[PDB]
Parts: sequence; structure tokens; C-alpha cells
Amino acid sequence: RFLKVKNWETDVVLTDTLHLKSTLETGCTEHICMGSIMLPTKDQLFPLAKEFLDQYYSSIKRFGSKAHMDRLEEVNKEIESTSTYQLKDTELIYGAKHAWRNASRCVGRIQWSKLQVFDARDCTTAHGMFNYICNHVKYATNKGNLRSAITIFPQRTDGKHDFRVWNSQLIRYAGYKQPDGSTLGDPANVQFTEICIQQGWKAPRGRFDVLPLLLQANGNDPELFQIPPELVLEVPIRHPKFDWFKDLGLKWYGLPAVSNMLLEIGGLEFSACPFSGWYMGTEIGVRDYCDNSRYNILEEVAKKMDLDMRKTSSLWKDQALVEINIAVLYSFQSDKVTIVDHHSATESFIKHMENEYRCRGGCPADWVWIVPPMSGSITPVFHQEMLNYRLTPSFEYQPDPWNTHVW
Amino acid sequence: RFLKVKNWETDVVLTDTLHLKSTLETGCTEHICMGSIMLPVRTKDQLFPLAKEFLDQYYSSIKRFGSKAHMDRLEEVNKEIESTSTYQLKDTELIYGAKHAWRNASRCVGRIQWSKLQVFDARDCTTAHGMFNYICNHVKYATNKGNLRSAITIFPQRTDGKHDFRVWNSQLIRYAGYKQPDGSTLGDPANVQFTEICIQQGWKAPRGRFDVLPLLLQANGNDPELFQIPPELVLEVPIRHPKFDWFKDLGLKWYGLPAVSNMLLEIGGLEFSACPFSGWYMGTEIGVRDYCDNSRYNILEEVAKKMDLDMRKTSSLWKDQALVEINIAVLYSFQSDKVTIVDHHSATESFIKHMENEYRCRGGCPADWVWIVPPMSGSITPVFHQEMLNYRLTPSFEYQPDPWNTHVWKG
Ligand code: HEM
Ligand code: HEM
Ligand SMILES: CNCCN(C)c1cc(CCc2cc(C)cc(N)n2)cc(C(F)(F)F)c1
Ligand SMILES: CNCCN(C)c1cc(CCc2cc(C)cc(N)n2)cc(C(F)(F)F)c1
Ligand SMILES: C[C@H](O)[C@H](O)[C@H]1CNc2nc(N)[nH]c(=O)c2N1
Ligand SMILES: C[C@H](O)[C@H](O)[C@H]1CNc2nc(N)[nH]c(=O)c2N1
Ligand SMILES: [Zn+2]
Repeated sequence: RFLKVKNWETDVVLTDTLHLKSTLETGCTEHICMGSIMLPTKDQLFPLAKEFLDQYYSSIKRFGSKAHMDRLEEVNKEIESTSTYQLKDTELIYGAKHAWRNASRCVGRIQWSKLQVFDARDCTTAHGMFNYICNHVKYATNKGNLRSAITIFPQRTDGKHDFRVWNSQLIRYAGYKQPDGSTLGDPANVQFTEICIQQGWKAPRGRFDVLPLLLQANGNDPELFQIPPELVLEVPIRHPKFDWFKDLGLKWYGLPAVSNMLLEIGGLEFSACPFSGWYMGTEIGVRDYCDNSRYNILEEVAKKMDLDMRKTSSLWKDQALVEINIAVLYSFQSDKVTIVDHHSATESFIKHMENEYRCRGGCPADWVWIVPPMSGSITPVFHQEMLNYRLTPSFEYQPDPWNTHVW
Repeated sequence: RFLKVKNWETDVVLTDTLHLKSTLETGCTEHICMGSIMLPVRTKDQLFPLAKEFLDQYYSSIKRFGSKAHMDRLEEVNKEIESTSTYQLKDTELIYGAKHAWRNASRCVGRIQWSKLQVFDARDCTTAHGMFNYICNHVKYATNKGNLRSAITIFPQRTDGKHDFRVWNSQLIRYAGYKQPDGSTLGDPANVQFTEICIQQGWKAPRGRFDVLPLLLQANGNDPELFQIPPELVLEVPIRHPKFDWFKDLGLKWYGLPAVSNMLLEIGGLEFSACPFSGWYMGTEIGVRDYCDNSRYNILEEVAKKMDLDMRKTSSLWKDQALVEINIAVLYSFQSDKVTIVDHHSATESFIKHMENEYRCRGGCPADWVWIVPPMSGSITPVFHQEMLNYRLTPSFEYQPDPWNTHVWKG
């Protein structure tokens, strides 16, 4: 019940004691591993609050203090009376940083303690939400010197007054279905893009149109807003060798900002909690650009390189894949926008893992997600055994709002 | 209970019922996933149900379930167990068993070929010399002058655990590794420990970068003995690159026949501790792992220099760039010499089809994503996008500890 993890490249062995604090379930059993599956009350509430306050008060070296006991007491009385409770600013911030710290699929967690937390719990309207989000975007972007941030909207009450950001990311490109039968723009956002139009957006039907925000406040119907274009930092994609690369017409945005997840702290649920950091190059160049059900540009790039696309064994796809990822990195660096390559990032994560094992007794990690989608085994994380388990506070997936929303 | 897997590229959803027949444990719990962990004397008591399950499967496959032939076989095995404490498999059961272990191997991307396996019954073997002869024949047969054929050779099953047949090599053909006094390694760093044993056992090492290791063979629980595979039986491929003429000058070659020889084959509760098996390589095994792992030949740097890449910042992706050209070279060299090999695109695409077919005809296909996804270019292969379910079925191939750690030396 004390578990070891081995790195098969360095022979370093770490002992995991942290998993014994695990609460939630994995989806795996003694008889079946689901490691590759993408998505596997006042009475309920109090022990959750308690579990959280215990780790909060432990973290500040005041476990079993009067102040600790006083807070447990106060929170308990508030639950019994109000059916919920409110987090102190200090607890809110601790919770957000620790939700990030606990995200087993995140390779960038060495940065976890340096998260700018924006308390947006006083927000009451979609306009308010828009304002808070423009401020987030501007702060995180910081003229290209990106800073990690989260903005936290009011917590769920009865599930009928939910705050939700309908976009999956604050900043994404639209996708439309052409009469051609093909797809224009980002195919992953076809359904969302339609909903924008079904709600009144006038799409300029381009290939790289920054989607508008669809914001839902206090359970009400969601509203449309356009992010000030001057706040959306974008990078034209060129190659340091291939002069022709720029004619491909590619560009991407600098700010990865996940906005559809659910933040859980002390049993309290934050359904609207957009957060952002900075890209690892492969996210854009391997997944966004080369995935078959995304921008899927491998073939066109291959042709421009005049590769032998006759047989798979010429590895023409692999060759182009590398150059495309060279270009992304080169373009962001040239425009001074923060980005990290997959080698630096995974090397960072190995140190973080080391630090966590040493200072916390473990680091929950999902190998399937941590190993980059290119060049896997030449990155050190590939040779690193990882233990995956669920800790709270946490970021959780939640259903898309349209399949839920009672208009 | 039914289970759903989704391919996130095609939205093809499949339904697993086969996991219901799963016996062994995974290492995972409701509270922990051990999916990325590499590695997470039987009595009559446990033996007959295992025998019975196997014979029930076999007779179902041949459409003779509940036949007099089926029932008589069960009773025969029952008697043989309770009288002799074990039992012998018919030739037909051994063949079926071996094919199904391969079929059940959740880490093997090459399973589309599982029904075409040449099974060599070496259960009449008694000595290490006999083992060598069988293994020579396996190599000659499987190699087939470059037109590779899958094969497995099966030596006598375990009895009391004190008379085990074992092949001490991890693979039948592998290069020596020698640790030097300065700390550097000559040849394959993965094989240093085994090379040392061989040398200690009396092997005269040539001490080059690509020395084929001798076989170290243990029969009937006796001390192991050394044998040199006839070099004419060892097919090798000099590695060159289709565009880079300096590549040949790196001095690289590799052997054509991948033959795992340290695993344990379990069939109907019987344990076959010596069961070398062989197929043909997927290109990345050599070009990505064998050549480019930091803990193996580790040639990325030398290749990158000769290519004149910007090696100062990793963000030049010089490592990535060199890796591709190396893997291009391996594929080119093998094809040019007409030695069977498959690229990772071709292999993973075939596996997806195999998998889908397995869900339809069998109710599932246990698969270890972590191992199935190739070590370069992950998401441009279709397996990356495929949800998989991992579970353990018998017959199976199992890990066993290295013999030198358990062997009782006779002297
Ligand atoms: C600052 C630099 C950061 C880097 C380099 C980074 C990198 C990554 C990458 C590559 C993934 C895999 C996601 C995918 O492939 O779609 C991921 C997942 C994730 N990250 Fe991070 N991230 C960063 C910041 C953050 C921050 C600031 C938070 C929260 C405050 C966060 C929380 C998460 C969560 C919850 C996931 C899982 C998302 C999912 O399951 O879809 N990350 N990260
Ligand atoms: C015919 C072409 C074949 C191909 C292309 C192939 C491919 C592979 C690859 C790439 C691996 C991962 C190896 C590694 O990364 O260390 C693997 C694993 C495995 N294969 Fe196959 N294989 C083939 C044939 C076979 C045969 C004939 C058998 C048995 C009869 C077999 C049984 C297994 C087993 C048990 C593993 C797991 C090994 C381990 O866990 O270390 N394969 N296969
Ligand atoms: C269910 N929400 C997650 C799914 N989404 C919308 C998502 C999200 C990302 C970004 C993940 C991420 C998040 C952050 C904060 C930083 C960073 N570098 N990367 C990339 C991508 C992808 F794969 F690049 F397309 C998709
Ligand atoms: C502990 N079990 C054996 C581990 N060994 C010695 C082994 C073996 C292989 C060969 C795997 C394989 C086996 C077969 C039958 C076909 C094929 N294409 N590849 C590759 C590799 C590796 F890792 F790719 F180099 C290692
Ligand atoms: C089916 C499989 O789980 C799916 O393709 C996963 C694999 N690993 C991943 N890893 C990351 N970082 N991001 C992803 O979207 C995925 N997708
Ligand atoms: C720790 C991790 O499980 C280990 O590096 C695994 C990853 N996946 C693999 N996949 C294959 N095919 N072969 C391997 O040796 C490994 N090694
Ligand atoms: Zn698992």
C-alpha cells in the first residue's frame, strides 16, 4: 500500500505515500484498466468542507489550532443554517492552486504555486462576466509575456443558477460546414459555432475567425460578446528555412484558456472558472494542425516539401510533422510570445515530480496525457512510471451546457 | 455488463463483452491506476479448474462443446492430474494455446497475424544441446532468407519448479554490451549484465560494438550451457540512408529477427518457462528505442552533428529531426535488403482493423494503449485516438524473473 515508481532510463525510484489520501474513483478495477478512456446535500457537504479545511490548516502549520477549530465550527454552523458556505479569500486561492497542483494530466504543473487568482464571486450578469474575462485575457497575455491566471465566478447553489462559459476555450477559431461537404475553419467547433449563429452571431465565414463568448450568468440564458480584437494576441506561422511556409496562411492565438471545466473546492462547485497558462508547441503543431479531425494540414505541407507520399514507409508524414512543429516554435519565439517545446516541458515535469515526491510524498500523473503526441520516447517522461489517482481540490469535466440548459 | 470504447477521430464506438471472461488481476484499483507501471509449484487444488476452463474454450472454438470427445478429455485430464499432479496437452491444444496467448497479448500491436503462427513442439527435449538444436531450427525457419515467418518453440513445462527449462537470453539474437573502466559502454548498454554472465561462463568476447551474444541454455533445471548460433544463420542488415551517403559510415547494422526468449507461456494452468517466439520488427523498435534511447546506442547526437542541425537549443527540434532520418534509414535498409519490416503507420492501421474485427467476432480485444502507441509520432497514428480496455485473458505470456536471480547452482 506504499507504492514505488521507477524511471527505466535513470533507475531513479520514488516512493508514493500521497495516493493514500485519494478520495474519488478512477474508473479502473482489479479486472480492468481504463487508463486510456478520455472520460471515465448538507450531509455530503460537511465532511468535504472539513477535509479541505484540515489540509488548508495543515498547510499553514496551524493544524489543530483554535483558529482551525473555530473555522471548522463556523463553517459547520453556516452549512447547517444556509445549506452551503463561502470560502475565505485565502482558502479560495489555496484551493485553486491545489486544483492545478492535483491535475494529473497537466505537464506544466511545476508552475502551480505561481497562479494569479481572480475572485469574481461578486459577479451577477453576463456583461459582468465579459468584463472579468477581458481583464483576465489582458492580464494573462501581458503583451506576450504570459502569466498564469484563473477567474472564479460564483459557486453553484441549486444547479438552476449556474454560471457557465459556453466556449471550451476563451479563444478559439470557428468551424463551418460547407456545401462542398468539407469543413471550413476548426472542425472541432462546428457544433458550438452553429449555436453562436442560432443565437445571433454574424460569422464572417473565414478560416480563422475568433469565436465570440457565450456567457451564462445565474442560470439565465447565455449572451454573445466579442473579445476586443486588440486583446487577442495572434502569431502568423512561418518557417525559419522554408520561405513558402507563410503562404500556407496559418496562424494561431497565444493564449490557451480552458473555460469549460468545473473547479471543486471543499465540496463547493465552481462551474465557471476559466484558467490559462501558455502553450507547449505540440498542442498547436501536432494536435491542432495535424490531427485528422482538426486542421489536418499534413498533406498540403508534404506536397510543398515535395515528399514521396507514395508509400507510408518514406515517413513523409513524420518529416513534415517535425518541420511544422519547428515553425510554430520559431514563430512564437520570433514574436516574443511565451511558448515551451515538449523537451523542456517534460524535463521540467520530471523535476517537479521529484520535488513533489520529496515534499509531498507523491504526484498524481496520467502517463497517457503527459507523454507528448510526438517524439514520445526521446522525452524523459516516456520512461517514467506514473501513478494516477484523484485528489481534491480538483478540476473536473462537466457536460456541455446546451445539453443541459433549460431555455 | 457492457463496456464502450470510442475512437475520438472517427467516433466509431465499440462494445466490450469479452472482459467478463477476464481472470487475472490488472494492478489497478478503484483508487489507483497502474496503467504505466512496467511490471505490476502449483497444486492440484487450483489446477483442474484452470485446465477445465481452457478445455472448455478449446472445445468451443472447434465447435465440439459438450461433445463426448470434450467430456472424455476432461475426465482424462482429471485422472491424470490427481494421479500424476499435472497433465500433458495434446498437440492440437498446445497449438491453440500458443496462438491464443499471442492473441491475448494486450501489449502487442502485431496481433493481426496471430492465427499464422508456426508452433514447434520441443517438449521431447531433455538437454541444453537439444535446446540449441531446436533454437537453430527455429531461427533458420523464421528467418527464411529475409521473408520472415512468425514462429514459437515450446520446451517442456514446469514440474516442481526445480527442473525448469529456461533460455537465459532475453532475445535469441542480441548484441553484447561491455562496460568500460572509464564508465562508457561499448555495444548495447541493455545487455551488459547478461554479457558479463556469458563471459564469466567462458565466452570469449570479441569486444566490438555489434557482437552477437552466445545462447545460454538451461535444460531440466541444470546449470546453463553456452552455444554460439552459427553466424550464417544470423541475418543482419547494414544501415544506410536513401539520401545521406555519410550515414553508412556511422557503422550501424541490426539483426533481422526479433525473438523474445525470456517470457513464460501459460496454457490451462501449465507453465512453459522456455518458449522463445519471433515475428518481424516494426521500424521504430530499432530506429527509435534501440538506436535512440539514452540508455541504448544513443546516436541522436552523432547523427545530428553530421546533419548540421542547430544543436544549441532543443526548440530547434534537432533531436526530433535526427530521429526521423534514422527511422527512415532503418526502413530503407531493410526494404532494400528484402528483409521483412513494417513501419509504424502501416502497423497501427492494421491493428485498428484487427481490433474492430476482434470486437465483432470475439466481443473485444484487450489492449495496452501505453505500449501500443508508437514511441515517435504518436498522434499521427490511429491508435493514439483509440480508447482501449486492458485486461488479462488466458492463455497468456507472462513475465518471469531473470534466471540468474533464482537459479540454484549445481556447480
Ligand atoms: C503554464 C503553463 C501550462 C502548460 C505548459 C500546460 C500544459 C498542459 C498540457 C499539454 C495539457 C494536455 C492538454 C491537452 O493536450 O489538451 C494540460 C492539461 C491540463 N492542464 Fe495544464 N498547462 C499549463 C497551465 C495550466 C494551468 C494554469 C492550469 C489550471 C490553473 C492547468 C490545468 C490543467 C488541467 C485541468 C488539464 C487537463 C485538461 C483536460 O483534461 O482536458 N494547466 N496542460
Ligand atoms: C509478426 C510481427 C509482430 C510485430 C510487428 C510485433 C510488434 C510488437 C511490438 C512493437 C511490441 C512492443 C515491444 C517493445 O516495445 O518492447 C510487441 C510486444 C509483444 N508481442 Fe508482438 N509483434 C509481432 C509478433 C509477435 C508474436 C509472433 C508473438 C508471440 C507468439 C508476440 C507477442 C508479444 C508479446 C507477449 C509482447 C509483450 C512483450 C513485453 O511485454 O515485453 N508478438 N509486439
Ligand atoms: C475539456 N477542456 C479541454 C479540451 N480543450 C478545449 C482543449 C484544451 C487545450 C489546452 C489545454 C491547456 C490548458 C492550459 C491552461 C495551458 C495549456 N498549455 N494547455 C488544448 C486542446 C487541444 F488539444 F489542443 F485542442 C483542447
Ligand atoms: C522482457 N521481455 C523481452 C524484452 N526484450 C528483450 C525486448 C524485446 C523486443 C522485441 C519485441 C518484439 C517481439 C516480437 C515477437 C516481434 C516484434 N516485432 N517485437 C524489443 C525490445 C525493445 F525494447 F524494443 F528493445 C526489448
Ligand atoms: C483515446 C486517447 O485516450 C486520447 O487520444 C487521448 C490520448 N492522450 C492525450 N493526451 C493529451 N495530452 N491530450 C489528448 O487530447 C489526448 N487524447
Ligand atoms: C514507464 C513506461 O510504462 C515505459 O517506459 C513503457 C512505456 N511504453 C512502452 N511501449 C513499448 N512498446 N515498449 C516499451 O518498452 C514501453 N515502455
Ligand atoms: Zn488503470
